[PDB]
Amino acid sequence: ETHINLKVSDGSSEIFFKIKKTTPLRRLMEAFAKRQGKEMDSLRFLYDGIRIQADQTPEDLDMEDNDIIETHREQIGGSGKAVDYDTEVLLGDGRKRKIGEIVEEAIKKAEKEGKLGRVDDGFYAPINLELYALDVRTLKVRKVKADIAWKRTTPEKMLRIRTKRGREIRVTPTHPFFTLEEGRIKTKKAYELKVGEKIATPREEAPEAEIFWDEVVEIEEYKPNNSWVYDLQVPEHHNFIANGIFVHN
Repeated sequence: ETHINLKVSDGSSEIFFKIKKTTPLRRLMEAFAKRQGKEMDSLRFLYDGIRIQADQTPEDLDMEDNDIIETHREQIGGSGKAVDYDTEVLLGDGRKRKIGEIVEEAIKKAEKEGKLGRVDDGFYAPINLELYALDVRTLKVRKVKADIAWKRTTPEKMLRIRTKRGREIRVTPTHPFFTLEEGRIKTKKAYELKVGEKIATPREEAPEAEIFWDEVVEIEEYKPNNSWVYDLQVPEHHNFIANGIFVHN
């Protein structure tokens, strides 16, 4: 047998193509893209781990049949609350760990088991992580638990925010923070923040610590290159301490 039929899937959408092993896959993915209603480079085609490039064939990537090419949507419109891989999450035991390591670990543990979740723009995985977060009614630092780890495609632009105190985080343009208007603590999306506006941080990264309202001094829009962004979902309080800042889900 020479010709090979792969299943191309965005998690939801699955289309079966059969092509011969010498064919470049340029038009397989161009066809799938048009079937999805978008042009080819708003999508990401992945075999096992590494991302394909258009001018490759089945044999040079060691293909089999019923093999799958997973596609991930490039976010147009931001809309995907998440943060940079290196964002240091503050664990419930006091230590700090980059959220990307946390999420990738959770993802391969979910994959070795049978509960890795897939969405068109990435993956999620069950987790049970004790974090430090802001108590939305006590307004002091508390312990919480995250149940879902999230790994999504990088948006077309991201925002790096740095505060007068010297805290700095790289987040998607929609990622919300805590603000204070008239005595209201509200949440504001990142792109809504203005230079000089104060966002909530922990005064110390210790339990029962109160809020330090930190003046935002730098807001930088930039084209990223990191390929994946990450987040943690924490029920009830919907936030956690990352890079010394209260980041809201």
